[PDB]
Amino acid sequence: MRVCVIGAGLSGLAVGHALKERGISFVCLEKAPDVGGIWRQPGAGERGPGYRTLHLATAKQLTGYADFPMPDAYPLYPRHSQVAAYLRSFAEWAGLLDHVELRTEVVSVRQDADGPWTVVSRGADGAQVSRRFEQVVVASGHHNEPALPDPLPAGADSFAGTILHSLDYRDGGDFAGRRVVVVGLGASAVDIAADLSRHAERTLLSVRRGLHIVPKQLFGMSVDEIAEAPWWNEMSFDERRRWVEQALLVARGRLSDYGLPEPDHPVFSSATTLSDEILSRIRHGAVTPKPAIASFDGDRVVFTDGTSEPADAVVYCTGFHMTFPFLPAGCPMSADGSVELYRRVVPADRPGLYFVGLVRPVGAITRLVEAQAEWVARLVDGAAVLPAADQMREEIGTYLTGIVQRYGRTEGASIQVDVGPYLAEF
Ligand SMILES: Cc1cc2nc3c(=O)[nH]c(=O)nc-3n(C[C@H](O)[C@H](O)[C@H](O)COP(=O)(O)OP(=O)(O)OC[C@H]3O[C@@H](n4cnc5c(N)ncnc54)[C@H](O)[C@@H]3O)c2cc1C
Ligand SMILES: NC(=O)c1ccc[n+]([C@@H]2O[C@H](COP(=O)([O-])OP(=O)(O)OC[C@H]3O[C@@H](n4cnc5c(N)ncnc54)[C@H](OP(=O)(O)O)[C@@H]3O)[C@@H](O)[C@H]2O)c1
Ligand SMILES: CC(C)=CCc1ccc2c(C[C@H](N)C(=O)O)c[nH]c2c1
Repeated sequence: MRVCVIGAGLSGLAVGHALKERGISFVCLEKAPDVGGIWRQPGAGERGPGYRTLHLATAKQLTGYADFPMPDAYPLYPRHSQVAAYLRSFAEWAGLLDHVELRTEVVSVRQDADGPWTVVSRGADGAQVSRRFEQVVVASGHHNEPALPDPLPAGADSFAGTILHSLDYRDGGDFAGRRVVVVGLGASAVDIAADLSRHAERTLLSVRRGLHIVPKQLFGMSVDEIAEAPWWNEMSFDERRRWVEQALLVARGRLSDYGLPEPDHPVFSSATTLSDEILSRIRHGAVTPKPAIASFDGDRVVFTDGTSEPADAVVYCTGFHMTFPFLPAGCPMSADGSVELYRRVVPADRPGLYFVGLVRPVGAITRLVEAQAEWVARLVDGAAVLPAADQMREEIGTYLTGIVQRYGRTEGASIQVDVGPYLAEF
């Protein structure tokens, strides 16, 4: 009655925990058959951003809910199945499933002239129902629409094999004894390459720009555990930038020595894929570096340096787009399309709406959504207030004009945050 929470991933869950602790009535509508978000999908063969080999890249203690520790036998990087089974164990403990409508997908959301909102949801019977609520929190994710390159390289329609996106990938056992291209240097790209490097007769990583490849451990310490140590927070922003450069060199060496393009920017300048595996697959011959796909010649793939190779599939690890279709009116958007959310959560012109988890931090997202949830729980029953709308559009203007001095102009920088100072204001 009081709050519709869209989505039962890691964030929607932290939301209900906040509202329930406080006394607010709410429901959680999710389209999937259970709770968990993306972490439910590969353990169930469902089409999604993940794959049957995915693990956490962040330390378990820094990633679990601070009131519900993970099972002590979990390793530092649990498998996607361990994670999903843990997220349902919180919903059971914290007391929330009676509020959760599974297999119920939200289709429409519109603000009514008098203040409440009208949510239309389609369920399992493929049918429809309209409802009214006081407030609404969006917790749907930002990895839902895949971003293919525009355009495809010439001749893609006369290709012998299949062309697919990382969202369609599950296991390489489906590419056993075939020959595959992987497009991208992202988090999914190196993971799927390394998986295909043990099933396909031959795997190739096509790359157009260089990113800094970093292992998930320096001095036995996870990269995000290093982040919290005080001697790291003791160093300056140029001291630690080099501390890292020196260490990387000792651990892996230089990237052009593996056949890979040098990034055109120092560390922290928008580039870090984490992987314990990808370089060693290259030094073992299991994956071969290529330079950008230029045309589809029949059953072969022509690249930009003139080389060519027989291939039966191309898996595109090119990322995702941020879309909210149940919001007829466009979601937090500006002119150039930068996100405009006061403190990365609240719209300025739409009382009663909130977005949780639309933030990209360095490391675990959890303590960030926890603060977002706890604050929003006090803005719903009045224990918390907001600035006037003008004064709110100024904080946003300050956040944006200042993030161009760090990543310059691009597309997904508008939700980039520093875990340290962000959580200090909650
Ligand atoms: C490949 C990948 C690897 C990651 N690795 C890490 C990592 O190692 N460490 C880390 O800390 N973070 C990691 N993250 C980030 C973070 O853990 C995830 O974004 C996390 O799942 C956040 O969950 P969420 O609730 O924000 O969103 P989601 O997981 O997307 O959950 C949102 C839910 O909304 C539901 N939904 C969507 N639309 C509707 C609708 N219209 N009606 C009803 N329900 C709807 C979906 O079914 C989904 O369950 C990773 C992200 C990705 C994509
Ligand atoms: N858990 C983690 O470790 C982690 C880390 C960072 C982000 N994430 C989140 O999780 C998501 C999963 O990462 P991801 O690997 O799927 O996405 P990603 O990090 O955005 O990877 C995209 C890759 O595709 C390339 N690419 C994009 N458009 C291209 C084009 N038109 N032609 C050629 N190459 C192109 C990019 O190189 P270019 O630079 O040339 O575009 C880049 O190498 C990310 O989108 C992000 O939201 C997770
Ligand atoms: C050593 C140093 C350069 C590490 C830099 C770094 C490490 C991890 C991430 C992530 C992953 C996180 N799991 C998420 O996307 O939610 C996003 N950006 C990152 C930057």
